[PDB]
Amino acid sequence: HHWGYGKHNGPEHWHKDFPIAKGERQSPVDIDTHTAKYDPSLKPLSVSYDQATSLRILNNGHAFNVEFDDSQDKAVLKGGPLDGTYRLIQFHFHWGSLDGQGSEHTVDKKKYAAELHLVHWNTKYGDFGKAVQQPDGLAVLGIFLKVGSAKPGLQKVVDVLDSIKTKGKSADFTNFDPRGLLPESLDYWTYPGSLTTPPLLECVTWIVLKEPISVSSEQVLKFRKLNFNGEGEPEELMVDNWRPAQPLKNRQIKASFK
Ligand SMILES: Cc1cccc(C(=O)[SeH])c1
Ligand SMILES: Cc1cccc(C(=O)[SeH])c1
Ligand SMILES: [Zn+2]
Repeated sequence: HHWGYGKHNGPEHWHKDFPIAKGERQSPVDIDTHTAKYDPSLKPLSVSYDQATSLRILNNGHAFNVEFDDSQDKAVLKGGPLDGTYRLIQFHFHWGSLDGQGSEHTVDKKKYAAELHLVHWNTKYGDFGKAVQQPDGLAVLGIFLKVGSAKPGLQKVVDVLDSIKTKGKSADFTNFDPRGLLPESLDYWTYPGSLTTPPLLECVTWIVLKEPISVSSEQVLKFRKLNFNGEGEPEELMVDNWRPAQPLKNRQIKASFK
């Protein structure tokens, strides 16, 4: 009876196995754009993905991860609110059954169709497993998806999904360039939070970009053909793999822009 996104194992149940679900810095949150304060002391983000080495795509039963070689400083996130150098390990999405829901963060209560998470770990902690035990261990770059024009740089991801339909399936996924998933502007909001899935560890500096990327209805329809189940198990579409907004508590969301 493992955690998931169903009636019987979804976000309202997670606190029984993961009591930090009711913690002081849980994610996601609603971003109240009028309350977020411009912090003129933040720096421009530095997103340096030129040397990225993608390896593999995995359906883990909750989402799909595009995994990177993080055994060297290749693809790194620095600057903005961050102290030091954060190495890209994987990206994944959260998405809806319908275009009107799917994002985890909201903006003035607006839900986007999906949300991309580019996961990075602080290299001062040596490995990802050590980094998730630290309050500044991860930096996740969150990018909203709206449905309109296709995103050409997403199509290589879309077109491999039929090969990882079910939980535990993986496929080689080399030479994928995550720069093709970024919007034009790196204006962002930032706050201290958590993983949005179990184990819900409070180890994340969130950096949520203001500008969404546009994807086509056909692109997101292909996300929605994935399965939560394993091969040879009843088909359960992988949709609505998002956690709703959690209490902000004693936190401030800072803006990089006026
Ligand atoms: C996950 C999955 C299964 C079967 C077909 C598709 C298409 O892209 Se069409 C995707
Ligand atoms: C379980 C886990 C590990 C690393 C990152 C996440 C998210 O971005 Se949500 C979740
Ligand atoms: Zn995520």
